[PDB]
Amino acid sequence: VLSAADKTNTKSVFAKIGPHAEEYGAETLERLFTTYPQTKTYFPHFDLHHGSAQVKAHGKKVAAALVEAANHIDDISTALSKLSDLHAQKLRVDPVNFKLLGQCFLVVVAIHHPSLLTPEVHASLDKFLCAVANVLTA
Amino acid sequence: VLSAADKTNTKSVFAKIGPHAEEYGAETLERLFTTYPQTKTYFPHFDLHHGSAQVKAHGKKVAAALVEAANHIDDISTALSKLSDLHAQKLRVDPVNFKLLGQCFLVVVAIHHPSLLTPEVHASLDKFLCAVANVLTA
Amino acid sequence: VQWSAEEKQLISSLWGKVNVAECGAEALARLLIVYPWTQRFFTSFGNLSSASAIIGNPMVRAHGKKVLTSFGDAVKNLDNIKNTFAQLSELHCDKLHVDPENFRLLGDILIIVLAAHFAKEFTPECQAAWQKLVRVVAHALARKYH
Amino acid sequence: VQWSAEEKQLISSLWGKVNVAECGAEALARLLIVYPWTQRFFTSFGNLSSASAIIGNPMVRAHGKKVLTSFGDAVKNLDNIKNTFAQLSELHCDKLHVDPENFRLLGDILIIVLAAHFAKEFTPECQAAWQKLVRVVAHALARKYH
Ligand code: HEM
Ligand code: HEM
Ligand code: HEM
Ligand code: HEM
Repeated sequence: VLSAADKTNTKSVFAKIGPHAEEYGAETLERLFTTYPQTKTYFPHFDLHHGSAQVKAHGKKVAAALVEAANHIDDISTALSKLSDLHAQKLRVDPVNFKLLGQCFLVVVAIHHPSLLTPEVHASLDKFLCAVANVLTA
Repeated sequence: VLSAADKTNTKSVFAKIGPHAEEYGAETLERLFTTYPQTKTYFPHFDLHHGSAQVKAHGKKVAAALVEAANHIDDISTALSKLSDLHAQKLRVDPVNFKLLGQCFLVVVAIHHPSLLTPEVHASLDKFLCAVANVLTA
Repeated sequence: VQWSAEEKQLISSLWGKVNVAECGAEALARLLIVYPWTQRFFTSFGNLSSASAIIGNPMVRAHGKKVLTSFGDAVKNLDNIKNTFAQLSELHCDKLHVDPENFRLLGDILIIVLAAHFAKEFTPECQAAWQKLVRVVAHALARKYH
Repeated sequence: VQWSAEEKQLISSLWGKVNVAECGAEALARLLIVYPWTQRFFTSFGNLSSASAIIGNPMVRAHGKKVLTSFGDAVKNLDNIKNTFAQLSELHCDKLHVDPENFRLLGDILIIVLAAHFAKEFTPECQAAWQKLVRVVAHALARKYH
């Protein structure tokens, strides 16, 4: 589980990135699709070119889901209720891609916020991304 | 989380294999050490030969802990308390190895009770094994 | 990869007792049921709506048989595994984009199915040889990712 | 693996700008702290008893530098990675019994260290190229496991 220190660390990164969530959501997907191109096949109904309105529109929603998980971090299963049917049962997203997206998210934060992801805070945010993955794949 | 179906399924296999849990724990560990010899490094001071008394004694306890977790399927976390510090803090067991041990337990159930381990029951038991694992690596 | 004579014998001996159609069907049915995100690669197979649907789906059964037959080709030339699967590696990696983790999950399931079918003859040492084999087939199949 | 001209340019260019000692120490400190089971392999290094201790441990720092020097030796000779890492594969696998999944974990950590180090210069294309590199080095290192 996420320890008290983990929840504080993750809330503290989200406080700092929150005003840019929307732009980091976008960049995270851009990096996902570029670094791990095989993930595109889930979004075949998107135009997936740099600066697409669908990618930017979707990034905003993904970052918002993360903000909500961070805001209700005591109970992430309940807060992310309706995304679990969708990813697990409908989209049939291979569980390995959740780490990829999470990995791309941490690269975005690192780029923009040097010295925010200390080793400890990195560790906490890793456990948070994992617990979120676990909710979406259940 | 484990579904109510999952819990009834895992309870049914434990109900069926309980009289043989001891021998099946010994067999599990022997499969683990033979099939995945790198696991032997965690037991530098055991007799690890086929048949060894000591692999048997340890097997009995591993199976006993699986049997407790099945009994208390709704609170496996408290069931398996101070197995977790043992495995995560003192022994530092790599998470990938729990999967190897689970796979060796599944072979063992398949061997002795192949009609019990339907694909749906195998799915339930797989999820149960992951939850025991998640407790012991926390 | 290196095979001892012990392993070579445990593999060719067990293989010549495997009912391919039945074991193949059952392995692939298990994969779709235990790891259901695998179902997304098989939408052209029709009805995968349930565990029952999956098991009696005849595309699953016919394709299972073909998957396990493929393993048979690995047994019949253990030193030529890389080359034997080259074409199937391209299919899985370049066209289909199956994550290689799925190759090892199907390997694990085939072992559980071999275990069910052979009972006490699937000895720990027999399990070890087949583990080694399913591992090398997964690696041969992943060769186009690397 | 096949390296494009673009990829080689992104990799060598950034390598040339890496502070090895800094990014090496970061990378190894993070391995041990984000994935604490890996400490089992490094008990000989001394005080690993808290994050501050891991981060200030002179052996972690030295060892980190040598790991990332090792990656530079991939960067210097991108078409012969398999051989550059052959003794390292034997060490990690045949002797240490480090599971390969940890090599992936170290590489992912190195991507994040570089991200912090380079900011916007660490473009998406650059991340793509560097992830392919750490994945190819991870594969070379698992070679003698197989
Ligand atoms: C790990 C963090 C993730 C979060 C927080 C997340 C969250 C979301 C959210 C909020 C939506 C919008 C739901 C809707 O309005 O229909 C969504 C949809 C979607 N997700 Fe994710 N997701 C994650 C991972 C992934 C991964 C790894 C993939 C595939 C590689 C994926 C593929 C999709 C697709 C295809 C949709 C539907 C897009 C559309 O057609 O509108 N998601 N997700
Ligand atoms: C289902 C998963 C597992 C269960 C239920 C389990 C259960 C147990 C139990 C009951 C003990 C004995 C504790 C005592 O006697 O006080 C134990 C100890 C131990 N476990 Fe596990 N274990 C599991 C997985 C693993 C794995 C995957 C490994 C290593 C790869 C491992 C390595 C060890 C070691 C080295 C000991 C101590 C042996 C000794 O020195 O006496 N365990 N475990
Ligand atoms: C590692 C063990 C595997 C082996 C030895 C294997 C072998 C084969 C073989 C022989 C075919 C037949 C080609 C054809 O005639 O269409 C095939 C096709 C295919 N395989 Fe696999 N495969 C393996 C694993 C997987 C996994 C894990 C997946 C996905 C979860 C997968 C997905 C597919 C798909 C989608 C096709 C195309 C079916 C079609 O539409 O014709 N395979 N593979
Ligand atoms: C994936 C890329 C990796 C690379 C390129 C790498 C590189 C190296 C190198 C160059 C050495 C020898 C350094 C020297 O001679 O002083 C070494 C040793 C070692 N490595 Fe790695 N390594 C990797 C992954 C890992 C991982 C994931 C672990 C464990 C989690 C690990 C554990 C060790 C250990 C215990 C030693 C011996 C250290 C000692 O006691 O002196 N390596 N590695």
